Amino acid sequence: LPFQQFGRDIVDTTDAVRDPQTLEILDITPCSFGGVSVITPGTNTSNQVAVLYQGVNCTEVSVAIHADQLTPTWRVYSTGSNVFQTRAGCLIGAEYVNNSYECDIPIGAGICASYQTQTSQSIIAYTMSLGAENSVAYSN
Amino acid sequence: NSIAIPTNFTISVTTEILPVSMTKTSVDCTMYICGDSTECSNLLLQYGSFCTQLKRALTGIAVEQDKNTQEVFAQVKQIYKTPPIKYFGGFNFSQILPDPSKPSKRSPIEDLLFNKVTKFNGLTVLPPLLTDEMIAQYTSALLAGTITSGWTFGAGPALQIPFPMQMAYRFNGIGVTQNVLYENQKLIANQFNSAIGKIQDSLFSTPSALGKLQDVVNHNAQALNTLVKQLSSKFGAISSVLNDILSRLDPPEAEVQIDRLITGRLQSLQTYVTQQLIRAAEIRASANLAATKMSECVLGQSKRVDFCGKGYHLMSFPQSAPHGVVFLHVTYVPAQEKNFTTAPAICHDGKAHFPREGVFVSNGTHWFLTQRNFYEPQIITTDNTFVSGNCDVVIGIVNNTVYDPLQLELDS
Amino acid sequence: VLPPLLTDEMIAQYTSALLAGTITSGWTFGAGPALQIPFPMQMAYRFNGIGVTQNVLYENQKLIANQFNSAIGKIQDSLFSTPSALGKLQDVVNHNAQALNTLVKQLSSKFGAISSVLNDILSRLDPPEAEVQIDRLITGRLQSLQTYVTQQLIRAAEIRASANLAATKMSECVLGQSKRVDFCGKGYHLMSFPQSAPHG
Amino acid sequence: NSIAIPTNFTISVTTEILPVSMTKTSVDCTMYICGDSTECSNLLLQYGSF
Amino acid sequence: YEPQIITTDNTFVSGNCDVVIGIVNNTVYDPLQLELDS
Ligand SMILES: *[C@@H]1O[C@H](CO)[C@@H](O[C@@H]2O[C@H](CO)[C@@H](O[C@@H]3O[C@H](CO)[C@@H](O)[C@H](O)[C@@H]3O)[C@H](O)[C@H]2NC(C)=O)[C@H](O)[C@H]1NC(C)=O
Ligand SMILES: *[C@@H]1O[C@H](CO)[C@@H](O[C@@H]2O[C@H](CO)[C@@H](O[C@@H]3O[C@H](CO)[C@@H](O)[C@H](O)[C@@H]3O)[C@H](O)[C@H]2NC(C)=O)[C@H](O)[C@H]1NC(C)=O
Ligand SMILES: *[C@@H]1O[C@H](CO)[C@@H](O[C@@H]2O[C@H](CO)[C@@H](O[C@@H]3O[C@H](CO)[C@@H](O)[C@H](O)[C@@H]3O)[C@H](O)[C@H]2NC(C)=O)[C@H](O)[C@H]1NC(C)=O
Ligand SMILES: *[C@@H]1O[C@H](CO)[C@@H](O[C@@H]2O[C@H](CO)[C@@H](O[C@@H]3O[C@H](CO)[C@@H](O)[C@H](O)[C@@H]3O)[C@H](O)[C@H]2NC(C)=O)[C@H](O)[C@H]1NC(C)=O
Ligand SMILES: *[C@@H]1O[C@H](CO)[C@@H](O[C@@H]2O[C@H](CO)[C@@H](O)[C@H](O)[C@H]2NC(C)=O)[C@H](O)[C@H]1NC(C)=O
Ligand SMILES: *[C@@H]1O[C@H](CO)[C@@H](O[C@@H]2O[C@H](CO)[C@@H](O)[C@H](O)[C@H]2NC(C)=O)[C@H](O)[C@H]1NC(C)=O
Ligand SMILES: *[C@@H]1O[C@H](CO)[C@@H](O[C@@H]2O[C@H](CO)[C@@H](O)[C@H](O)[C@H]2NC(C)=O)[C@H](O)[C@H]1NC(C)=O
Ligand SMILES: *[C@@H]1O[C@H](CO)[C@@H](O[C@@H]2O[C@H](CO)[C@@H](O)[C@H](O)[C@H]2NC(C)=O)[C@H](O)[C@H]1NC(C)=O
Ligand SMILES: *[C@@H]1O[C@H](CO)[C@@H](O)[C@H](O)[C@H]1NC(C)=O
Repeated sequence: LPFQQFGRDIVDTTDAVRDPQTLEILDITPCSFGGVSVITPGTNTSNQVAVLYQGVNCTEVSVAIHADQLTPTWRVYSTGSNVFQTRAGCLIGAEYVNNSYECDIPIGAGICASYQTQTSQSIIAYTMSLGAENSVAYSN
Repeated sequence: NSIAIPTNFTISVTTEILPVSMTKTSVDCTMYICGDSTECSNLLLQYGSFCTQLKRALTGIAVEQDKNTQEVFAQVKQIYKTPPIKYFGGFNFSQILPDPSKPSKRSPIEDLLFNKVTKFNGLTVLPPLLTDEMIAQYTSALLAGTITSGWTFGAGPALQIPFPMQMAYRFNGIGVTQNVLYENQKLIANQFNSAIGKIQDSLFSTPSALGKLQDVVNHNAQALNTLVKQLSSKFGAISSVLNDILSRLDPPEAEVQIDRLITGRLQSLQTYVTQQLIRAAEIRASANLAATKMSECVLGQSKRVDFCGKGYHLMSFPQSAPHGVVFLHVTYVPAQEKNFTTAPAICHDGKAHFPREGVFVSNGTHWFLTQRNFYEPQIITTDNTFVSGNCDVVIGIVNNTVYDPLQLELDS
Repeated sequence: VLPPLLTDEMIAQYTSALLAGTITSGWTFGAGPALQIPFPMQMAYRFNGIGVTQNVLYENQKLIANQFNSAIGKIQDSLFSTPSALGKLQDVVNHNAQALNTLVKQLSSKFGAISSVLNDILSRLDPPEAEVQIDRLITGRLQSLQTYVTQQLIRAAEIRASANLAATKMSECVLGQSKRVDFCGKGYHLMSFPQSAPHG
Repeated sequence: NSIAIPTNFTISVTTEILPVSMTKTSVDCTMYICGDSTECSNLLLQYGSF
Repeated sequence: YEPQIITTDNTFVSGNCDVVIGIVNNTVYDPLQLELDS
């Protein structure tokens, strides 16, 4: 309404404002944030680690790396092959393969990581296997 | 001397709904308490490990929820598949087996269950490790296992058995002979199919059927909305927003008001985490019950009364649901009983004859031996009974002729 | 304090119904319709359950009935003589009484305030100071309530687990003949009978 | 080659005691913290949903 | 697996052959009859 100047959500956070000069209504989206998880094979095996940015798109992470915007000051080199989008978040330190295996170090949403020898060892990501297939020879 | 014995039976399928897991959350203690405030963070540092303890408690809960899901559903060593020919002795399992035409590959009942059950300041929600599709695959494997291999599925390799013979075993396991099933196989299959259709309609029609899972979703949504809502409180401060405190007050007064807001916000987080730990314990207990039910009701035939539904347990089928599991328990219910006159033993030539497997009954003129859970009179013979003692010690012994087959042959 | 929804008489009525079904039907009532059976035959099948033939019961029916009646009399004397037998239920009552006594005593605490009584704070201090002392007392009392509720939630979880065990035992040992070792007493299970008790 | 077999038996009756329910309580948060005090209740309102 | 001869001691009889959907034709060996005819 011409009267109202800003808006709030059901939990009383601010989600819209009226520009004081143009009277245009703008939505306010919180700036991207999330947890950071580090997948480590163990320091008695390898010093390579993978980093999961939880709850974000790999596009916003790439943009946040291009501009000096992302708060953590360390960077994981991106090779293209080591950037994989999961439902949990963006994993930028492991290669994704189409070979399923038993879950080792879980990531989430069906995706697990493990340290394996390359087709020379590296961290890989895969969709976890649930079990072997066995069609039962049922008959009358 | 009066005993009631069923002359008919009902195949009943009941629904048991159990929570297995709950929403996994994570909290950025600094962003929540001191969001985008350097001064607040510097005062927050004086509370030590408080954040670490809260983060650790929630991490432990998050891990526990995936453990609970794995324990309930990841009970199969192999992923079993049904045959392409869906003819299980005349029993129709189309409402419980995955429907290949649906991208989610859920059964009609699972699809119904999924359809009925319905970023904040420093708060996140973590996904489960096992996706809905993976849970559906475990449920499908469990159904294929039980349907095609019965009880052999859960205690070694799966061994195929014709479904009517699996049912014959299950009937024998409750004191009903195999011929009852085979003679009434069409009736039993029709009652099963009817019961499944009734369940589908019952769950569709009753909006409260899944309340046990909806309550978990609603309670966690309320906990998160309450925790966020607390950020607007003042706890005695001049304002709930830290930038107003720094703008209006001199540094040491701002520090006093900030400590006041910090205390209120950290108390809100401790309350949230404590409630989550209590709920996590409740969910774990539920998940442990669901895993026990899975092992004893689906991978076997439990003899525990009312554990796997009302009536004598025959079999059960899992179905997945959001944050939980739904079990369809198939039981045998006695019906249409008649009252017969009985006796503990038959007196023949001075010997006391007792049933080997059954109860002696009379229709008012003749004595027969019947199985206790289904009226089916048999001739009382020396093969069906055993002798112990004379016609004196047993109280209420009745005089009747016991037939001996060999003695009739001696006449031949 | 709120009363229970079911009265002691209603609980007694449920216990009586369960007992009448067990005595006159056996487990046929737990599984569906109640089918009458002579009690000695119900026992004969319970003997087959443990793995003893029917003729043992019938030849020793008088001995078995006498031992049963004696054992029940011994239970009545045991409960009468030993006051600690029911301590598990008394302890629940005692802990909740303690929790409420603790909760009310905390109202007298100052928590560092000038006085524990709000009316004294309001009568002795000008509002800008009274609000500080009152807020201190609010924090103390609110923390006391949070502590009470947390302890009640933990106790509630313990009671729920106990109630679930009691329901399982009634379903498996009253409405049936359990084969679980030591689930329902030492020895081979024959039968069980419920009795109502306060809060249990 | 030695087995012991019972020749007699005892029918024994034992007891098991289990809690089922506990005393139900209810607390008026405002009267407990701020009983019959308007100033306290008004301050209590600033703590939110507790 | 421990195959045994199908006999009248190892089985029981209920109903005729026209009810069971999967019933097959196979000789059941009676012990007493074999001695009596011999
Ligand atoms: C044992 O109980 C079952 C279930 O009650 C009995 O089967 C039922 O028998 C009745 C009468 O024959 C059936 O009713 C008929 O159904 C057809 C359906 O098209 C209808 O057109 C007829 O007018 C009549 O209503 C009933 O459907 C049937 N139920 C099932 C599940 O098959 C059975 O006969 C009983 N046996 C004994 C020995 O008591
Ligand atoms: C196993 O059971 C399912 C039902 O649980 C059977 O499928 C059902 O078959 C009937 C008759 O073929 C269908 O009824 C018809 O549906 C169409 C839908 O357009 C309607 O136009 C017709 O007037 C009639 O109502 C029913 O919808 C169908 N339901 C489902 C879910 O498929 C199935 O045939 C059974 N299989 C065996 C082998 O018995
Ligand atoms: C208790 O059960 C017995 C056994 O079923 C009942 O006796 C039997 O009754 C049937 C008729 O309902 C008799 O069948 C008929 O036998 C004559 C013989 O000539 C035959 O011509 C008929 O075509 C028919 O097959 C059967 O023989 C008879 N059995 C015996 C041993 O007498 C008895 O009536 C029942 N009593 C009560 C109170 O229910
Ligand atoms: C198995 O054990 C039971 C006891 O657990 C034996 O029954 C008991 O036998 C004794 C001696 O025969 C009875 O004692 C007598 O009782 C009468 C009561 O009037 C008394 O006048 C006698 O002077 C003597 O004290 C005892 O009461 C009896 N118990 C019961 C419950 O009947 C049974 O004989 C044993 N059987 C075997 C085969 O060992
Ligand atoms: C006062 O506010 C009005 C809008 O509420 C301003 O009007 C617009 O100013 C921009 C300046 O680039 C123009 O492009 C728009 O066309 C103006 N609006 C209209 C309807 O013409 C106005 O300029 C503001 N004045 C001051 C001094 O700030
Ligand atoms: C088991 O037997 C059933 C018949 O009772 C078979 O199903 C029939 O299959 C034929 C084709 O060969 C169809 O024309 C019939 O309509 C089917 N009947 C029913 C009731 O579905 C079934 O295929 C047999 N199973 C196997 C593995 O051979
Ligand atoms: C069962 O049959 C026996 C004999 O076959 C009956 O025994 C008789 O019992 C009475 C009881 O007073 C005696 O007076 C007779 O002398 C007994 N006769 C014989 C031959 O022993 C027995 O009573 C019968 N039981 C029933 C219930 O009828
Ligand atoms: C089992 O044996 C019976 C005979 O004892 C068979 O029944 C006969 O089957 C033939 C088949 O052409 C018919 O012409 C006869 O009329 C039937 N007689 C009777 C009395 O039913 C039966 O088919 C055999 N079953 C199998 C599976 O071989
Ligand atoms: C990531 O962003 C791109 C932007 O085009 C979008 O198409 C894609 O679906 C997004 N992925 C996720 C997982 O949000």
